[PDB]
Amino acid sequence: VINTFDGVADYLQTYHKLPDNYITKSEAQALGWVASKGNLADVAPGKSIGGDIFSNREGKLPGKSGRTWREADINYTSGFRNSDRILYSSDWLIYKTTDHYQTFTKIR
Ligand SMILES: [Zn+2]
Repeated sequence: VINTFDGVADYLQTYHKLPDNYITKSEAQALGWVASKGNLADVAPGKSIGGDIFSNREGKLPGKSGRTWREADINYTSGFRNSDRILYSSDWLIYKTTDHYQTFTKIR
């Protein structure tokens, strides 16, 4: 499983896709994920949520015409989701948050 900041960041910039252990929120819900029960690891063993579009409403991440942002969960194994996320753009800038999207720092 590749689910660390460095592992995922380097996989994205190389393969231009998330590794195989990621599924989107819609895919997890269809499989039986119920957020309030913390059951992802029971219904989709070895999977983490990732690949959804991140709005960037607050404008915290750098914006540019034609740039889209997406997110993925980092460090997840089981239980409720944590506060760690990787943020990646369509042009391969990579940011991290460990505080539920309040602050970001560049890592690639
Ligand atoms: Zn490619």
